Amino acid sequence: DLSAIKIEFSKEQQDEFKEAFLLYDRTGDSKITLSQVGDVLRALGTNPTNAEVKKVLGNPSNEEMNAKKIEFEQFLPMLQAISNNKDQGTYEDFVEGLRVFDKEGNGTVMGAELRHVLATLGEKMKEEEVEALMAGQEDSNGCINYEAFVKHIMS
Amino acid sequence: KDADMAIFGEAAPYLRKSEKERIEAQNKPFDAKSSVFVADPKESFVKATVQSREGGKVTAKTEAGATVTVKEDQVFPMNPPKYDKIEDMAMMTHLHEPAVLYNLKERYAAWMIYTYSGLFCVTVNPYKWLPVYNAEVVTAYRGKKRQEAPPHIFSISDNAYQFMLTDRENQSILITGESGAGKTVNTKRVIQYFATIMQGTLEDQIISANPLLEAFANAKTVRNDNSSRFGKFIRIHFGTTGKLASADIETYLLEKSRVTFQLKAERSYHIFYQIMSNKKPDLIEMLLITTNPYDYAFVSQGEITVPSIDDQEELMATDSAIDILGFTSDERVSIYKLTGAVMHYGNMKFKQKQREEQAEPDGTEVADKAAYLQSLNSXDLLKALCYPRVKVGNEYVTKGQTVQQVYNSVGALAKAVYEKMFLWMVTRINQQLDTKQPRQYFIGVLDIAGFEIFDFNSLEQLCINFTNEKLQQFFNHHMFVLEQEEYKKEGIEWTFIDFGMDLAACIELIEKPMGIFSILEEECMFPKATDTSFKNKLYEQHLGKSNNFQKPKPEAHFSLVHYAGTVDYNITGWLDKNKDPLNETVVGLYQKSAMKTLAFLFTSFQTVSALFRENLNKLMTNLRSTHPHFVRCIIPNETKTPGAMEHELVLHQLRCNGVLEGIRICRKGFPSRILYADFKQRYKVLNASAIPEGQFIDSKKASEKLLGSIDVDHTQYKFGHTKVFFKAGLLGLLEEMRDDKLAQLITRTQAMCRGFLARVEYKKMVE
Ligand SMILES: Cc1cc2c(s1)N=C1N(c3ccc(N4CCOCC4)cc3)CC[C@@]1(O)C2=O
Ligand SMILES: Nc1ncnc2c1ncn2[C@@H]1O[C@H](COP(=O)(O)OP(=O)(O)O)[C@@H](O)[C@H]1O
Ligand code: VO4
Ligand SMILES: [Mg+2]
Repeated sequence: DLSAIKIEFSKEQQDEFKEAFLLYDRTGDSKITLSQVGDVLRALGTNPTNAEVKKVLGNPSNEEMNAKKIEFEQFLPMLQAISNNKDQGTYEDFVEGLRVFDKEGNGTVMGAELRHVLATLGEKMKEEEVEALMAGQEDSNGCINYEAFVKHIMS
Repeated sequence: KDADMAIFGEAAPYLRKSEKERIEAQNKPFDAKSSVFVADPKESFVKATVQSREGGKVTAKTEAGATVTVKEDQVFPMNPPKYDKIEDMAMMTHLHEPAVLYNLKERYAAWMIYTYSGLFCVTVNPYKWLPVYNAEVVTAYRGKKRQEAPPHIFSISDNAYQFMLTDRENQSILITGESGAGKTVNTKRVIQYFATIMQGTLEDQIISANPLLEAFANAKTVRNDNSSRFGKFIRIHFGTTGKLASADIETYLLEKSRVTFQLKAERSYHIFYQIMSNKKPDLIEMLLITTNPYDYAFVSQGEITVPSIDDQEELMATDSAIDILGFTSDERVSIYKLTGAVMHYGNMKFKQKQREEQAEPDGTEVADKAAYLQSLNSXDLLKALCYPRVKVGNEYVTKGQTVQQVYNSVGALAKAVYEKMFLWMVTRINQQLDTKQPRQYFIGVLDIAGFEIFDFNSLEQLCINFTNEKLQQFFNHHMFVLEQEEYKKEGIEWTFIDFGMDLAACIELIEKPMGIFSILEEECMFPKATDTSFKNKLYEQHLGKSNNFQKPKPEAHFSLVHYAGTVDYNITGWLDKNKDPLNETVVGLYQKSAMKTLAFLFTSFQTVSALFRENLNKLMTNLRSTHPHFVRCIIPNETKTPGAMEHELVLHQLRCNGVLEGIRICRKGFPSRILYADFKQRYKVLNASAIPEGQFIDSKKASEKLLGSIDVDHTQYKFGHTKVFFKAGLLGLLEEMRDDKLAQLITRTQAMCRGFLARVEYKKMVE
């Protein structure tokens, strides 16, 4: 499974990923806890779901995420597998998904409607995480241009 | 998806089977060549396992362990377990009588009373209240497409509403069935659905209009304890956006005869028994009556009590409906008082004067009560009955009246007061429902009196059964004629098929000139005409000349072969029933009454049946200009027993309704059609890259490109001029893919958000 992953990243890329991975080391053992794996995969440019992250780690329990650690050499093929699993979602696919909540005609969904979707549907996001995404997004009256919101998260 | 059904609450197990049962059905083994239905003398059809096939016969062992042998033509293929309790019978691999019978039977056994049949819905009466009509269920059905939710009357209502906005067209919901099938209950549920979504608001008033009219127009019959004795068409008006603006009720002929006559096993209108139930003792006092119905001749000729009805609780419901509807205190009193006067009229006695045939009162005590209730002088009332005026401007020239003529006139007056009061209540309800809001479209719900066969069938039963025939023919024309023309109109390749669903033979016999009503109406204009001369004319030009007009073999005068069975009719008093004469001298007293409501009731065709035919013709014409939605009600047994199903009775109903024929046209045709603009708008989500924003492709071309880019059977759809037509089930598949794609895009948008936040945090770590 991880042994079967062939590494495609260039030598230069691998060294940069190691430097980035080590910024997450909080104890000086050159390792990160499994709970930080998602943040490092994302920092490096991938957009895996929490389900995809759990799947590469070999579906560990919620306790094993906080207690078990990982070395760069073991994380590297995981990053390759996530990168190969090409997170298919195109810009137009995301605006069509959000267009469903229009209610009105214009290209704008309401403030609390988008918050409810991100925090209660799919892979439920934390309240504080949703607030961070709304970084000056709601216009006056309390509405968000969903087309502009998709560009913002994809930036 | 037991999580998806949690929105229905306690109703979930009654609308759709558990996810565990669905998974068990998917994994249940099945040998297609040995699992069969076999024709049975006792049960009509039974499930069985083939033991031997030889010499053109099949020996099979039934579920009950019995061994049965039939010819190969009486063996029907069984559908596999995944099709058990299927929500749309047009989706079964095999469509035949046992398959439809057993699907309805098995769904009914789990208390799932609604089932789709292609373009229409079938419902089998549970005779018990199920928790499928809660406010929580109304909420759960709002906005859902027919494929998105279990079959239900609420889904038919919502779907009709959706069609109204998308096609900018008036809709109608036509609920079919014989007496006691469930038309009134389903009509009230349609009203409940649209209303939910001191004097009350328009919503409370639409709901309350029914219990009031049911007190005065519904009665216990051998086939139904709450039989509708009048038909109604309720229009629910909506504005351009789709806001509930107004409503109106139209009622057709009320069965006036029931006010003064009842067969042995039936009652008169509920109201009489509700009043005498003594729940409101003040009403007894006000009306000058007793609590014993036997004391009133007009309303005690049959039954008096009904085990299923609490006449006390129903009086509270009637009185409460009058309050919500906003009738004045005086109007409310007048309603009860006039009802009381009707009861008293029946008890008035008359006798011949000595050496004469002329009538004269046989005591005046009863007449005194009735005149008090009507605010009339009792001596004037009795003189007008016995000595009516010949001319208008002359009170001295009067005609005599025999005792029988007076009794007949008294009956006619009591019926006229009752009927006119019933029509005035409808007028009043309509004034309350007319909010004066702007209205663009409407959804009409039709609730007629259903097909009935009694031991004695009179002119009332002929008109009721004819109305049912006309409505069955409306379903036939819509399903098997207009539907095929719709394919040709849209340019779809279609070769016409003759389904042989046409009731013109019986309809012509009844309504064509020189038909039954034409002969009856013709005989009404001859004062020398008798019941026998009418019977003779009917025989002379219809017996042996029309296959639907027969003589009864084993009393009745003629038999008609209706769509739902052969009915024996009796023509006694049809000439008298078809004319509406009143004592004009008594009418003059009502017009001068101090009781403002009675004076108002008495301040265009030559016969009653001509008016009936015109009301019927106007209704059918109106329905033609709407998009109809059919609900076919079915009684499972003839004993009001919850859960019990007599196989031959159900099969009989399925056959005469044309249920299997209707499913066949939905299987051969394209029962689902979407406008290109609406298709592109709804299903772009499935493959947004197929229709990129940069191209300025029109709605029709975008739909072609989109359907051609997804994993769908490309033979299950055809392109019309303005709409894409789908074979049954394709919309369900597109809807299922849409639900999946929208779920994935939310998690993928969340994954992007998670990525974004992790990369902004990573950017801070770098600095
Ligand atoms: C579109 C229509 C619906 C519809 C019509 S019409 N007609 C009706 N009913 C009726 C018809 C005729 C007579 N009459 C005709 C004259 O000789 C006596 C019986 C009495 C009642 C009783 C039930 C009913 O309202 C109904 O359901
Ligand atoms: N959906 C239903 N749920 C429960 N009972 C029903 C339902 N539909 C009909 N019934 C039973 O059948 C009776 C007669 O139904 P109703 O609609 O009045 O028949 P009709 O079509 O003659 O009006 C009801 O009073 C009730 O006892
Ligand atoms: O009892 V019915 O509403 O079918 O006339
Ligand atoms: Mg009814």
